[PDB]
Amino acid sequence: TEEVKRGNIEKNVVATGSIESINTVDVGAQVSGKITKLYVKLGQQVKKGDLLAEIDPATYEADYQSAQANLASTQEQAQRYKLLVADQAVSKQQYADANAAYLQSKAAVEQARINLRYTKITSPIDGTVISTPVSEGQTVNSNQTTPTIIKVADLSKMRIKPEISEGDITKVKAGQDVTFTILSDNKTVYHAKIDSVDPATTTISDSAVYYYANIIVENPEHVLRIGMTTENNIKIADVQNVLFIPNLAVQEIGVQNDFQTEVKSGLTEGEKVVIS
Amino acid sequence: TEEVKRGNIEKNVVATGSIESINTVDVGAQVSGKITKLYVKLGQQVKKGDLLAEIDPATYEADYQSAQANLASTQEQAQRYKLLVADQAVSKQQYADANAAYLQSKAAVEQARINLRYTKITSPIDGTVISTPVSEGQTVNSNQTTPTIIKVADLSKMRIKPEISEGDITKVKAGQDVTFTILSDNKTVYHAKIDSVDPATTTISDAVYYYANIIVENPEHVLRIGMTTENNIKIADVQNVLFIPNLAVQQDKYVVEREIEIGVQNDFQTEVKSGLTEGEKVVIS
Amino acid sequence: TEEVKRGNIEKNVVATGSIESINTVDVGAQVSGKITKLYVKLGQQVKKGDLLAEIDPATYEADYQSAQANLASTQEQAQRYKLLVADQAVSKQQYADANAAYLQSKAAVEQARINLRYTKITSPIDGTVISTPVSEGQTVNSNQTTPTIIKVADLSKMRIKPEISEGDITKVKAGQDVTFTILSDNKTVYHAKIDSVDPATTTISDSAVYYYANIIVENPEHVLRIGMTTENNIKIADVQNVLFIPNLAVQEIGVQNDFQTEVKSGLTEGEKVVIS
Amino acid sequence: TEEVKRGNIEKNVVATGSIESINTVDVGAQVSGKITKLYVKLGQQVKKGDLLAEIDPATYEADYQSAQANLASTQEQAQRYKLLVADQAVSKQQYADANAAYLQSKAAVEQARINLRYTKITSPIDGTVISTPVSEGQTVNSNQTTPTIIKVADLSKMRIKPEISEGDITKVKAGQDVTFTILSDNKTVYHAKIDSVDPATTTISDAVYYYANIIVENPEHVLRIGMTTENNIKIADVQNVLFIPNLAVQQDKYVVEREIEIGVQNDFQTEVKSGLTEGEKVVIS
Amino acid sequence: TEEVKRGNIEKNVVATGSIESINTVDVGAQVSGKITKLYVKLGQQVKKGDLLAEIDPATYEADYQSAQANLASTQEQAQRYKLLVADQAVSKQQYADANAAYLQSKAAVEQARINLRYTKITSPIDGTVISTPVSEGQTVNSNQTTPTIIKVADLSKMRIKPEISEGDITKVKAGQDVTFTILSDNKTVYHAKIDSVDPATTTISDAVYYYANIIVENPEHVLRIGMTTENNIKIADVQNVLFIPNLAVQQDKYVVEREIEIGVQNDFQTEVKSGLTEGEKVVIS
Amino acid sequence: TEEVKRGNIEKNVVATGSIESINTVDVGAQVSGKITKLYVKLGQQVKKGDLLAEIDPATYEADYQSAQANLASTQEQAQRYKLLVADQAVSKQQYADANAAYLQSKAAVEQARINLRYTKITSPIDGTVISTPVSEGQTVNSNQTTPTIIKVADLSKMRIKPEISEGDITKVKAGQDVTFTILSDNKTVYHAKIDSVDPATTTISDSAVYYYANIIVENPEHVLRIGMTTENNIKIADVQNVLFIPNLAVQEIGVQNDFQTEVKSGLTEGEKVVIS
Repeated sequence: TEEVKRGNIEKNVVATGSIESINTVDVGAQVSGKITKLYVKLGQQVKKGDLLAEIDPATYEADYQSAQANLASTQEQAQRYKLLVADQAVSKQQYADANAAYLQSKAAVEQARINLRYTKITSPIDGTVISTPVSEGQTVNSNQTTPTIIKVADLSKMRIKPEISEGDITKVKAGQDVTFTILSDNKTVYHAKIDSVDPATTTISDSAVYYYANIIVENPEHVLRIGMTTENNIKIADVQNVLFIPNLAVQEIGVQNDFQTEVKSGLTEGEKVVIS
Repeated sequence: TEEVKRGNIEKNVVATGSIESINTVDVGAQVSGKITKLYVKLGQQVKKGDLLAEIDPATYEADYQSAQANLASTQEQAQRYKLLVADQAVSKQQYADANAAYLQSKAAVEQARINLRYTKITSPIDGTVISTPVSEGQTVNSNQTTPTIIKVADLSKMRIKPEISEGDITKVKAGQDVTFTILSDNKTVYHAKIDSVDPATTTISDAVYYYANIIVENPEHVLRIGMTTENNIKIADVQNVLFIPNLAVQQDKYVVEREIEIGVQNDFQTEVKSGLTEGEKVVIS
Repeated sequence: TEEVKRGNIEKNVVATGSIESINTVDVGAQVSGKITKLYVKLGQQVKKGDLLAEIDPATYEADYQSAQANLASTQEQAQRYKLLVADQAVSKQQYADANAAYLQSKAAVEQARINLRYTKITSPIDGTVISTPVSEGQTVNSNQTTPTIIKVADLSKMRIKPEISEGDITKVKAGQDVTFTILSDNKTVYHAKIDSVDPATTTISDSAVYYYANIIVENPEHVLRIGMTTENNIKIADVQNVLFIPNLAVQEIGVQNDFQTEVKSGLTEGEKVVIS
Repeated sequence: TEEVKRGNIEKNVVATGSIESINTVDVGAQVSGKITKLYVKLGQQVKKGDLLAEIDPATYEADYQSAQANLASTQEQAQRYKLLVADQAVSKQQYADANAAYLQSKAAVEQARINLRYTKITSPIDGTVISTPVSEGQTVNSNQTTPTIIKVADLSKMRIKPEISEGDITKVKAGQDVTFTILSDNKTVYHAKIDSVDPATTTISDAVYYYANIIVENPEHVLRIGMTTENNIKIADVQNVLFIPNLAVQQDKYVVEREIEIGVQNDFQTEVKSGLTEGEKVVIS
Repeated sequence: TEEVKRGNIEKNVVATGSIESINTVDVGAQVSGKITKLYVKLGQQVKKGDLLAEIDPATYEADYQSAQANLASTQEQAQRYKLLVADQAVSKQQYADANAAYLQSKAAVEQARINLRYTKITSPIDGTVISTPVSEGQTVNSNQTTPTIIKVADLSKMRIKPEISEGDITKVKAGQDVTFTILSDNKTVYHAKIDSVDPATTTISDAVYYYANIIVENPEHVLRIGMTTENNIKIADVQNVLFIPNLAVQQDKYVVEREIEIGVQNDFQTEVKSGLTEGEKVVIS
Repeated sequence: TEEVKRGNIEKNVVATGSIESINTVDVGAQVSGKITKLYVKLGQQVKKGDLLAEIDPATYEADYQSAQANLASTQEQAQRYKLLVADQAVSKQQYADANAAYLQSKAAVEQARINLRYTKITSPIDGTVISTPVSEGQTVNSNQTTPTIIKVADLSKMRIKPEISEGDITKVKAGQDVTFTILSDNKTVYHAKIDSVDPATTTISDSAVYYYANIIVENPEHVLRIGMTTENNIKIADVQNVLFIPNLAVQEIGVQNDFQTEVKSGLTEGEKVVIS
């Protein structure tokens, strides 16, 4: 039920997208020691650096006392020899060692002040709380296994990850128009564009070889989510306006797709089919 | 095979809930060294901070002696120079170092006093004892793998985790009325509401699912915790529009006729949009 | 071949018990360093704290010399200034520092004396030796992986663990009479009582959901053992003395069991069946 | 089809024995650092403590120099004040500190001398070399994973481990006569006795089994170690009662007749209790 | 069915190539502590040493203050005693210790300056960014598990890894002409040469295979890296001897006749040794 | 088609050999810290100790400065008191402490000189490079997981590992003549002898029980390789010259092999068969 010409070729490829958030981060600090006060739940919206947080801060407060006293000393000291030499009382060598003990005891102050700034947790981006692995009583411990402790990420702006593959990868470039949809609200179709390839076999990012090729786009509302899978198709050609042979020239010039080719050379219209 | 005056549907979805306790925590300390005295058996009711607990406290008592002597010294010292300068005997610089040794030896006292407060265990909430992995003779050790040592949690108030999924997730919101029940006492049905979604694929909390927790108070023992439940969740309720027992079945198209508009159904007992008035030519079979 | 009344209902449930010892502990110390002398085998009866034991004690003896000399010093010292001031010879500040070096050198003595008490092993209960993972030549090492080194536990008093399940758990309470038996001596049947539930899905203690419910009881002789599995049944009801309808009232009032119900309301006797 | 005067049964059980060496040990030291000289190849006969061995000893020789100088000092010192006071020159308090520095610097000498004695390897028993996991160039390292480095064990005297099981375990005791054989030399049969049970499910030492070891001297090479054996174990022996080739087969009940009493059999050649006298009407088929 | 004058064969073998980049490296430093500023996204072209990078540098700046003061001191000091002795004021032994404190405090300055140079990341080659495992908030930590943190490598010049195997390995040497192609652009065929064997079972680099790498310049993006290729490798080429389309098929024996001598074939189009002259009685079918 | 006598029995056993190199070693040092310069590729021939190597040597050069200055000091010092006492100027106790600081500062010199000798890598045998796991940029790190970093071994002299088994192990001794071949060049057959058993179930070296029994032999050229598998057969008997009954004496005296026995007692020749 077909004949000649037009210009509606759409070549497409299709793979299936695992969808994602644009960023996304796990958080637990260089400290050890059990925790005390936990500030969030499930899926809170959180703006920058917040309160999460807090391992018991106890011995770090200790070490603050100890380096702030031994700083009050050296401070008074070289503040006093800051007024000798300025007469010419004692030396220019007794100044070097009063400054040394000062600077050294200020350093060692900003140090254990840091290890207190550790004990306080902070969210590394304004975002939303995915996970909360970790609990008010929880005797965490670092050393060599960072813990994480809160997971959080950004869900306006999401980005989908089309497990595309080894064959069709000489094509799929950037900026190709794509459409895709879910599995959750079939009457929709989302369009976007394709935004970047990888150049990385998605084993190699984070038998059976895929090459992601991310597409981003803003989720307003909270509609989408994150684990989700999508079905997606990606125009790898578009000639508006040449010549179309509903398929079979089988038992010249391309390309064929899907089974519905495409006349370039020469020719022109008017013509035939195959039947049968 | 007519109307329903105007009528009343329940769309529901259903998934299967792994049930849970509201909170729940594992406990074992920053210390190492073997233990000595263990205070609970599973399924003890425990109120706050209690006695669990206790790794052998031996070398931590040592370090208490050693920092409390070296504190008795500096305390006497700068308590003595606290009465010089207040004459004007010795200086204002020999005070700085008597205070330094004091503060420093008080600090290092609160430190090893802390590492004794570690050795003593405490329960991070008033609750009940799930597990007791760990035993009177047991030569535990921290460093880099925290142990836990007691698990304990709260079982009045429980919360169930309906492994719901990728399809139906555009719906299920919060505050939806839900009912569910177990596998253990079939003549029951518990109602509750739905209390929160996640926004998190339940791999990503802790084949694609998205939990959506529902809480509610367990009085008595009754429920438990490992349990699974079967649960169904009203994703619509129109009290009072028009009901076509299903088929006008398809660019959807709808036999007797006219055509209609549509939606929605469930379990296969579709709903009208115009339609259609009352009585009409009812379409079957 | 049946009619009315009585009072022999036994509802029962049944699951299969993995049997156990009441306690049970693994043992290897905070030390490192290879071992030397090992005192037990296979399944010895052992009473408290014994000799197991002993990593090579060598450098810990070293550190005993070193802190016991530096203690002989301070001891002589402040024993000598314990007799000044008691005249009024030297000061009250030279006493503080002689006591300090004393206390400090006694502390540091009880410390490396402890690290020698480590090197000696001890059994944390009068019991019996399950396992002996670990051998006269064996270059063990702690740090962050405790070793264990002997396993030992108590086998008078055993306790069985009936993998019971998600359905029948609204019933099975405590104090229910139970019977169970093995797989090794079929002409027996052991009775006991049920002694505690858990409230813990036996994944959660130490697809497919079970809830243990321990039952203890004394193994005299050594007959039972430990790995064993048992088959067990647990009276979750007993009405002595109401009304019994050999089953089928199918195509009122309960409960039914197994297929052999149970008349409450109203009624009385004399009556029928089903046939057919 | 009569009696057996009085007769002689063997009940047996049978399981399959994984065979073993009596002892057996893995060896690699508290040290780190690469190695240098390796003294054995597998299947060397070795007698006690030998030369294995040797991680590069380099920095441990360093720490020997450094603690042996600082010992030469304190030795000369308090050897000198060992001749004051014995006049009455200098004090009784300057002796305390010369002794302290002495003892302390002898201690710290026996310490780094020890960490040299580590660097040298030694075989924890006179025996034979199973394995040699570890090589002349091999940059080993301890800390928290002890290495092993040579495995060695004793192969005169071996001991076989009959994966026996949950049923038959109420029987099999110690001192039962056993026979077993391999898979490698079928015309043999080795007898021994059974020497110990366990009381330990062979998951729990190191589908339910309970080992029950049997030892015996391997002279020559002959046996080996990975081997499996097939073994059978007399759990009864009545020399001299009455034997009914099996069936009176069932509340057990026993055809010709009369009835009997019973037990026991094996492999299906049952035994009488009364019974039954001599000759009788033999029941078959 | 005759001769080939003298004729021209291609034996080939074939295996399937996993393709690769020439180099390729993972990068994350000796430091610990969380990060702060991250400079790249995957698939950035990067030239040498760049900005990646940066764990929070905080306490390393601290230790810079502390060792640069204690250096200002000793510098002034021995700069002052650099002008004694050059009179002859104080000694030649008070110089030794002023130099010692100097050198020692310069050393400990280059040390903590180093641990700041750590905190800054750098790309170990001019190349392109594969991976970016690691994120602006990410609380990394070293010690004993190096992290990596960026992966990057070189994609002009790629090299393909033909999982070739245990049989054909006595052949395939180096410098053999090869052709191969993908799975993604079938109208192509890439030729190259073979550039090296391994001598290493490709389990042992990083069912038995032996890689045998072939390199060649990827200009443009075109290829990629995960890819598989299908590749065939001329293990013989006699231009110009005699060709018997196969069968004289067997102590091998060769119908029409006479007999021949033989080899070799492929895919089943065998070759003569005498044979046989021209024309002859061609054997079929 | 057979009769009596001779002396061509060959009993043989057969198993399949995984072949190997005689030695073989993995190499990466006690250091940490990233690397810098890497000297080899794929399969280089390398003679002893070479250049491989080199983690960035930076802070180890630091610690060389620091202990070589503090050595220049003590060296000058006790070189100066080496000329007192030799008059009789200052004491015999001030010498002890000048020597102490000297020896101690020489020790501490050979120490950080060692930690520089670490940073330089060296091949633990003249051989060939199997593997090169590890790369110019590679931020390696030891502590508790040695890295390895180059793998290298010897491929003249190879040694094959005949997964032989639990049955036939009462036989296979040493010095038995063996032949074997590959899978890669069928027209060959290599002979060798058998050179050692193990006494070790090849799980136990480095359901289903094998016992290796190595055979070595020189690979000249580079022909063999290493991953390879071989098929091998091993004469466990050879009587040249007794009496041979093509098999079946079935429905005396052995042994039988394969199905082609072997007359000892008594007898003599001339005789029969089985047919049928």
